[PDB]
Amino acid sequence: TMIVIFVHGWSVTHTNTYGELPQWLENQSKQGKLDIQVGNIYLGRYISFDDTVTVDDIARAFDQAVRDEIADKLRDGQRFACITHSTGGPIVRKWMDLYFKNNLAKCPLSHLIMLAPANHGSALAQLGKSRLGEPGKCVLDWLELGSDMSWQLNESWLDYDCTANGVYSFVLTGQKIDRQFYDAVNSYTGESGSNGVVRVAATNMNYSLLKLHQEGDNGESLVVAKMTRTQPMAFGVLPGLSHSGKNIGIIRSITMANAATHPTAIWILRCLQVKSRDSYNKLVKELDNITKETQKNEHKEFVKTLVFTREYITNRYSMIIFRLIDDRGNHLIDYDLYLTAGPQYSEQALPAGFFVDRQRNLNNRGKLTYFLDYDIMEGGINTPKMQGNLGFRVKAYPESSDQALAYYRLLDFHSSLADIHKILHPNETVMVEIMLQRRVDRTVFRISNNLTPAKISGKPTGKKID
Amino acid sequence: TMIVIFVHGWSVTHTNTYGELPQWLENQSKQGKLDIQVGNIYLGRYISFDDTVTVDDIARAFDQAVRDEIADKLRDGQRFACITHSTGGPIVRKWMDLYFKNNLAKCPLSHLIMLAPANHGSALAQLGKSRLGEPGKCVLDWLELGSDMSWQLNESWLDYDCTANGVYSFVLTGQKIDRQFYDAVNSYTGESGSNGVVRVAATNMNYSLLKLHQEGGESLVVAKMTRTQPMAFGVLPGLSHSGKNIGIIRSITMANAATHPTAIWILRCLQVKSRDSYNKLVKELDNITKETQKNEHKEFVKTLVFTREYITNRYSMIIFRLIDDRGNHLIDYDLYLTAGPQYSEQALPAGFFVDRQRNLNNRGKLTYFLDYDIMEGGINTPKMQGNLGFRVKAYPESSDQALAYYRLLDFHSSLADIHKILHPNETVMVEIMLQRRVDRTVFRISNNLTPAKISGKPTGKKID
Amino acid sequence: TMIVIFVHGWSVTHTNTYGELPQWLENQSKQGKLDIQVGNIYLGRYISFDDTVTVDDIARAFDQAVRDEIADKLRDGQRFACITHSTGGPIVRKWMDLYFKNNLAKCPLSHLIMLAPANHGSALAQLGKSRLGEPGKCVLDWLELGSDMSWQLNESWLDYDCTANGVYSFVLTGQKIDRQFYDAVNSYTGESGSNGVVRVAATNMNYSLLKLHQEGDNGESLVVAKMTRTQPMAFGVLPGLSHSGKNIGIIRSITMANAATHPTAIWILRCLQVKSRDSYNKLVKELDNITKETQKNEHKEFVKTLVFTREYITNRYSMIIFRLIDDRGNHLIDYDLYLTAGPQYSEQALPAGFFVDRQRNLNNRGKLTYFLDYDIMEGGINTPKMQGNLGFRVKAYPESSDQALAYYRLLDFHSSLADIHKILHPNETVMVEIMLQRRVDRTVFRISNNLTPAKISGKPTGKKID
Amino acid sequence: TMIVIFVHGWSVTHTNTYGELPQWLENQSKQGKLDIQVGNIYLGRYISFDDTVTVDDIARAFDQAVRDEIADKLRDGQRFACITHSTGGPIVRKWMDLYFKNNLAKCPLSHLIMLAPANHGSALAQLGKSRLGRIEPGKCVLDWLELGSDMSWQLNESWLDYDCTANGVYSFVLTGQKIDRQFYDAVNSYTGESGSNGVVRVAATNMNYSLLKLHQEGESLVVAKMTRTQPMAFGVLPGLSHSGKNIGIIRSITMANAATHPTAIWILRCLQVKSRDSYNKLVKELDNITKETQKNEHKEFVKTLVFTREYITNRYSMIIFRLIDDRGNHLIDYDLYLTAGPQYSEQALPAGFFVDRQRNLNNRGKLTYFLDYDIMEGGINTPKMQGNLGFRVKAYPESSDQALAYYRLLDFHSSLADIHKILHPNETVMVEIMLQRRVDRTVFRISNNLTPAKISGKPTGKKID
Ligand SMILES: NC(=S)c1ccc[n+]([C@@H]2O[C@H](COP(=O)([O-])OP(=O)(O)OC[C@H]3O[C@@H](n4cnc5c(N)ncnc54)[C@H](O)[C@@H]3O)[C@@H](O)[C@H]2O)c1
Ligand SMILES: NC(=S)c1ccc[n+]([C@@H]2O[C@H](COP(=O)([O-])OP(=O)(O)OC[C@H]3O[C@@H](n4cnc5c(N)ncnc54)[C@H](O)[C@@H]3O)[C@@H](O)[C@H]2O)c1
Ligand SMILES: NC(=S)c1ccc[n+]([C@@H]2O[C@H](COP(=O)([O-])OP(=O)(O)OC[C@H]3O[C@@H](n4cnc5c(N)ncnc54)[C@H](O)[C@@H]3O)[C@@H](O)[C@H]2O)c1
Ligand SMILES: NC(=S)c1ccc[n+]([C@@H]2O[C@H](COP(=O)([O-])OP(=O)(O)OC[C@H]3O[C@@H](n4cnc5c(N)ncnc54)[C@H](O)[C@@H]3O)[C@@H](O)[C@H]2O)c1
Repeated sequence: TMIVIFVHGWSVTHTNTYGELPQWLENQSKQGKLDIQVGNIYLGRYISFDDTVTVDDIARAFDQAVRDEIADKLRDGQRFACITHSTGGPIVRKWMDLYFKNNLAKCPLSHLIMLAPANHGSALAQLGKSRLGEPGKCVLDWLELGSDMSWQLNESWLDYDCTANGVYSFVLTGQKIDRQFYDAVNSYTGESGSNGVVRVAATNMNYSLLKLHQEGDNGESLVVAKMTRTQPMAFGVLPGLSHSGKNIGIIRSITMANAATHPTAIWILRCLQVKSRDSYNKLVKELDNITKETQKNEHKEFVKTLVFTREYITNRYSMIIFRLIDDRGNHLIDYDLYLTAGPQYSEQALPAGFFVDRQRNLNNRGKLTYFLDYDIMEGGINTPKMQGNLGFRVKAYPESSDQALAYYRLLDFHSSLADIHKILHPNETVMVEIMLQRRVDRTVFRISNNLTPAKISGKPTGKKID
Repeated sequence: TMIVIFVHGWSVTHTNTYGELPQWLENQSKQGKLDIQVGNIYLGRYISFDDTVTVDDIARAFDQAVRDEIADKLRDGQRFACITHSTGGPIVRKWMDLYFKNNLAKCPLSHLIMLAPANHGSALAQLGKSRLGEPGKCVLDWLELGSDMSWQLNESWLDYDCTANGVYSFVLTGQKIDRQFYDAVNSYTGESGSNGVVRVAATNMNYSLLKLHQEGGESLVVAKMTRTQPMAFGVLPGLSHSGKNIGIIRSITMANAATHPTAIWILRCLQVKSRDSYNKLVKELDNITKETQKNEHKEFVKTLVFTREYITNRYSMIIFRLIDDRGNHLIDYDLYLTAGPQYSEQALPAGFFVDRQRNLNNRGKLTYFLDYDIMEGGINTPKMQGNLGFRVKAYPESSDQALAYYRLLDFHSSLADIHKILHPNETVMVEIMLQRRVDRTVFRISNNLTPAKISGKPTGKKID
Repeated sequence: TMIVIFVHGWSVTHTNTYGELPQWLENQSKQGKLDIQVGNIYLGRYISFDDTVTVDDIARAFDQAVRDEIADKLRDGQRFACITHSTGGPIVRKWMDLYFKNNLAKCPLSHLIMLAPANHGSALAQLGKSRLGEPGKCVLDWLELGSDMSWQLNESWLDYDCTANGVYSFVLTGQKIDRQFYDAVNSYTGESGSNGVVRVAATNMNYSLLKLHQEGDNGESLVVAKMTRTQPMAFGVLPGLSHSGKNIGIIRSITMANAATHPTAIWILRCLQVKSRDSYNKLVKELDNITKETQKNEHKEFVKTLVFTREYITNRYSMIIFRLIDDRGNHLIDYDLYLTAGPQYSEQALPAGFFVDRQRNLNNRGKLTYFLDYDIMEGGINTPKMQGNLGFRVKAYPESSDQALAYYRLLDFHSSLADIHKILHPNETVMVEIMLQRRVDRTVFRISNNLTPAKISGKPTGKKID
Repeated sequence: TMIVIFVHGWSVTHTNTYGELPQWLENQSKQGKLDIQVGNIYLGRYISFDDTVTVDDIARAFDQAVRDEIADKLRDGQRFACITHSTGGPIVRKWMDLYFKNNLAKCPLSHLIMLAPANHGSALAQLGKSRLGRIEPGKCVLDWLELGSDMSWQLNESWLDYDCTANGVYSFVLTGQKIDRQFYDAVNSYTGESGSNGVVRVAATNMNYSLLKLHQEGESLVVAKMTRTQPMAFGVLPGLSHSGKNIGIIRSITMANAATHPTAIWILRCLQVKSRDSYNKLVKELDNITKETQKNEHKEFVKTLVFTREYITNRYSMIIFRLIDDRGNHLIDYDLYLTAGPQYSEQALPAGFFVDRQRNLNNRGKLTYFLDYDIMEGGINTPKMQGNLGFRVKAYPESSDQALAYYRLLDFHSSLADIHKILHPNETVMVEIMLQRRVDRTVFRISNNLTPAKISGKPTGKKID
């Protein structure tokens, strides 16, 4: 039999954040659609408004909360399904990483259903505690785009295979703005490609990590590339749902009256009924078809008022998180990073409208997140004259011996959107780690058996050390 | 045969920084006291005035400078002695660590003679580029007391056995201030227990790392102390860091070298060829240290206007590193020394303190500089019972304050027995790991499906 | 007779910055078009790349340079015209302020011809020294949008009447981007409404200062408004001209061969020929006609390449510099500032596309600069449904007694874009000083003749002090 | 008739901070010692633990508090005496400055009795909010109390022009210099600083101070101008710390001990002052008590079961330096030297002259030195040292070759042997040094050679006017 545990998001102070979905699941079980005994549905509550509490702290506390309440039930063979919202996803994923990484088959969790999870962060976190209010400062450090902590967790997750270990994981999210909750001085709260809080691409656990490492001898720079990708995970963009709120909040808006027709309740029930690789994979495809339908139907939105009418265009988007490092363990903080396109990989040739947002992490200036319009990029680049080309160029500083005796050579990376080995996918994040060679001029240290003392020159030799 | 390589200190722009010692060593070899062929004495020069250059960079560049110039001689069997001054010591130790840590026996270096090395940092580094000029910011990051980089290098060196691998390493330093070069606005330039730039205790490669890990509703402490292998250590008389007057290497001339302590003892160090020869020199230099520090204990300087008395005892340096068991460096804490039968923070001997500095890049790094002779004399008395200890209060300190918090740590020790943590002329590294306590309220689950406000009230019980 | 002194801009290291215009003016005098003796055209050179040198320093040093070189000529009755570029404008205006503020009739300057002057700052200055390279840090503090120093100078200049004192002042600028010099990672270098460095609106010496002062006891918050405007100054937006460069730089591109047909050279000669109020006002109107013609003709720009075609739309823009203070001498650093529109003055009703940029000064967080599309604002607000309404709402924090015992009441200002008393004009900056009342609850200090000692409560009374 | 208003210090949360002194005064009045009607003794309470509230806010609120409670009594001729503790002194002085500066005769206050007031700041304020509550306080008040604060400078510069006595306002400062050694914070040694009561330095309580202006002209020359406050009664009472029921200057007063308590005794005297002649006699009496107290407390021996401590307390001076130039800048990059001896060397100060230095965190041109006056005087006023004492200021950049805008060194030569000295035991001296900002002529040149050329930054060696 199944236990269900609800886990909420950040800045929550009341378990009504779960709407009435717990009570509904209870009733569905009584109707034979789920095998949940009365008393096996649990509401989680964790503290998100304490500046001292870290995500590590919360994930450790969940392990304790589980043992304190259902240790007997787990010993008797029961496994639980977690239904998470917002930060709840990352926290449960961290708990899995802390206690079961190399051993998912013994994890007492059977289903992970993440609702609008901030798996690759929220652009709002950087706005900080004062403006955002409420949220705890340490959890905002995790949620900040480009966070070193989310990078570490998500790099660890590249190696996971939940499905093969009998753990069925799902991401469901929406991309509707509840336009009554638009903060006019913080336009992230209405950002296209988001639900007001998390970007669709930042919810998706289908992502890649691309490592580009600079090589070279005496002469010119070369680039070795390696891409690794997470295992497939169910991913669905459901229609008409925002992050929060009783109107169209992805979970907040569920009631006993509307649940039967509520996309979230409908698909959560399906997810929980998965018991096999075959059933999982059918739901993967079903949710992908729903995604395609949702995003076509919501592409254009017309909002009518007594005074004005607005048109809103919602395409599909990609998020790049760049990590700039060198081969001596430094994060690079002084650099220019270019996208390039066209037959000559020009920084001036990107399709007009490619850009939505950029943000640089406040704790690590080597972490830079770009948010791009995938459909505008693909349409403009995959033409005869543009040849499908897409690339990066990174210029780190100092750039030559004449400026400093330690310096970096420019890196160029040439790719394509015209084949299946591409680095951008709609509704996905890609993590890009660029490692430059730290070049040190031989003048940094010379020895000479001329014993006549002399002034020490800083003039470069023009030849780097090994 | 022997090759010699000179390696200078920070902010140097001219190889006259070496005085005339290279030419003197060349003459000593012709007289038969050394086996150095003409042309096998090398002057090292590196860039310490470039803000982009790191100690990692310089040590890597040393490897290339060596290969570029004497690769042939090293294949032909020759090994080299490095004579370093100031940061040159750490730099050569970093090179050894990058290229030979697990294989010192293959290291082409046979002798490491460090003159006034900033092995555990310089208090002046924090004063920073502008005030100190000139020096390069990244090297100052390394030299800053409590630096994460020097800690990492010196923690690595706990495992070295240079002598066992045929590498004979020596530290020589002085503790005389050149009083013509006192910066009245920056009194570190005349600090007792230093030569104006480096503290005697900060040069010594004889040091311990003491780990104190909190365990446990009752707080306990597990202590573990590890110590470097013995290295030759000599405090030479009448020598300051730099300058032609009494600079430890700068003042050496062809005329005075035969009477100059640095030249005399460097020649002895170079002649060491065996464990037995090495150990003889360890003892001799220790005797010279004891003699120097007694003779220089009281210094009288009289001018036409006034007469100053300067007292110089012997000193100990503590570098504290405060962390927790979840990978955090701790930044909000109070650290107490304690003494007396009750381990009171109010009972330290009067005059025990010289200095404290907190690292600007890592606030979990705190360096105390103490007068060992005042401490020992006040603590090892009948009424004080020899007690010395630490108390650390990290914040937040309780559930009601925050749902993640720390319990006080108390460590109780003694200066009365051989297992003591403080030694004269030594730095001690103290890593204290507290347990991060998280109250169970941080996460609860309930099968009461009736929604309700979430309370932050502590349970008073911590999670595993 | 006339002396001419050229004065360059920031980051300049070579007097070829002036093009060949000095040599050309020399020949126009020899042909009887100007009254400039041989040897009475001077090239100014000042140091813009020293981090210790201030705008105050440079204006003081200009005075010394003039006395060192032409004191005798000035004693004999000669006066000089300054032709300035970029920062040179602000610098000569500071010199006028330091030495002749209350006394412009004694000023030895007869004409001030400012070419693309950064009179209200440059958005690029905040990007700082490293990224911009070169430029001196203290001059960048002046040029920064919202700078306290430029505010002080320009508030002083509200009281000037150059024309009445026989000083003929002119601003000429362009709004063409030299698209060869677009920095892809810093899009200010191609900002619509700018020449790549200075926004048209930031060059204009026709501007207003609007003071909004909050009044009211307990009960109702009310606002007293006072607007002051500079005297009219000649202002022209010339066609086809960018900030810099030999291609189309407003002064750099002038050669002996093209000068006769070069807009800058042609209109400089007209300005130098002004000798009276009547000729000045004639030129004011002629240049306004040129501005209207330029901005219609350049409204749409099509750039064709072998690979793609770009369309660029340039309207007319307004810049607002907000200064937030209170009645006790504090700059406010914690506030939300809203534009409002529609019949209900809603922050949600602004015309779509109204916004170009916002910047907050790094030295004074009470200084906030918005850059707006005037033509989109006007077209959307001046409709039957929108009634012409435009307003401000300022929410400063803390906002109530319950949050802090010293707090601020919200301020609302209601205006119109349909009257001649409007606060926005195309191609103009408006300075908006908002002064809020600092409310202090009576609990901050009480006295009682009950001598029984008791704990001190911080509970607000709900009544403020006088 | 007299009204008495009690005003407390910072971080206070309970009106027992006043000890039993208000009740004792009431009892004293019921016996004829004072003419205070029953009901005319008021306890003041203000908020010091709110980060948004400033000293300006508190002084404004004091005015409202007074009008709200005793407006009728003041309209009918009554005037009040303020008995203040710690920050209460500066607060009441700010209220006087806001509402009565050039009109003290109309001020309803008749007596200002300041107990251990932080008139020139507290060294502890820089330690900030988190650290101080562990030894709570509102950040904006700490900005006022910080040594070298721009706000205290402004109030105390304004007070140079006051003459309370001439306007019928009788002002007094009483303080102590005893450490309550049970409340020593081992990691923050300011809490036991010699020359202080654990919170405020005696020299920082004193309203007898000077402002010395040194303006550079020009070789460099220096014009000096010293202005001094009017005499104010100043007494250092024996055996009294800042706070605590043990020996706290006001906290330790009880009905039982008040008759023998130095604070109650001398407060009563101060309140009874009704004339210039009575005031001046009290000034001299209090100065005698100061000399006695500081002689009797010069040496303190503290004995325990484990050890014995000797503590030496001399008399101290505090210098607050303010470095500016003639163009409105505060200087942030400089070296400041004291100098002594026949050649005004920075190496010739008497050994032990120094206690403390602190630089303001909001204005790096504000530097506070705390010096041992008795050590300074004894070492400088000798035949070989000639009584010399001076300042040298080296601001940066210091030459054309370093920067085209730069400063020339300033040297000021003075003496501790004459009556016009700048240092006084138990006093603060504010020193404003204004340097000439020198700008090399290369910063702007004009030339009628129309051949374009590179712009040289080489300095000319001649400055602009
Ligand atoms: N603020 C939102 S929702 C937003 C939207 C899109 C991109 N970004 C990026 O996210 C990062 C941080 O955004 P940001 O801090 O808003 O940056 P931004 O550069 O827009 O603003 C800088 C500062 O000015 C403040 N400010 C701006 N406008 C107002 C206003 N009307 N009233 C009051 N204060 C104002 C703002 O709160 C912040 O402290 C930057 O990289 C932005 O480019 C932010
Ligand atoms: N400066 C030296 S040599 C010194 C000596 C002993 C201990 N320490 C410790 O080292 C750390 C840094 O020293 P610090 O920055 O000098 O600290 P300190 O607190 O003494 O000085 C604070 C600031 O004021 C400046 N300042 C102080 N006196 C003067 C003066 N006479 N002229 C100009 N500026 C002045 C000083 O340069 C610094 O920027 C602190 O932890 C000190 O306690 C420093
Ligand atoms: N930078 C230009 S030209 C620009 C354009 C429009 C508005 N603004 C506003 O001006 C202010 C300062 O702009 P900003 O500092 O660029 O803020 P922004 O929020 O765009 O960038 C934050 C930081 O990220 C850095 N960064 C962003 N993208 C890249 C990249 N591709 N390569 C390297 N570093 C990158 C950038 O240099 C800065 O240090 C903010 O208020 C912006 O919203 C700037
Ligand atoms: N702290 C006191 S009471 C004190 C005494 C005399 C002079 N001063 C001057 O006042 C200014 C500020 O003093 P400061 O912040 O103490 O400067 P200091 O330079 O002594 O300390 C630097 C930093 O290290 C911290 N620190 C030092 N010792 C310990 C310890 N045992 N446990 C935990 N943390 C420690 C201290 O809190 C501070 O954040 C400086 O100019 C000092 O020289 C302070």
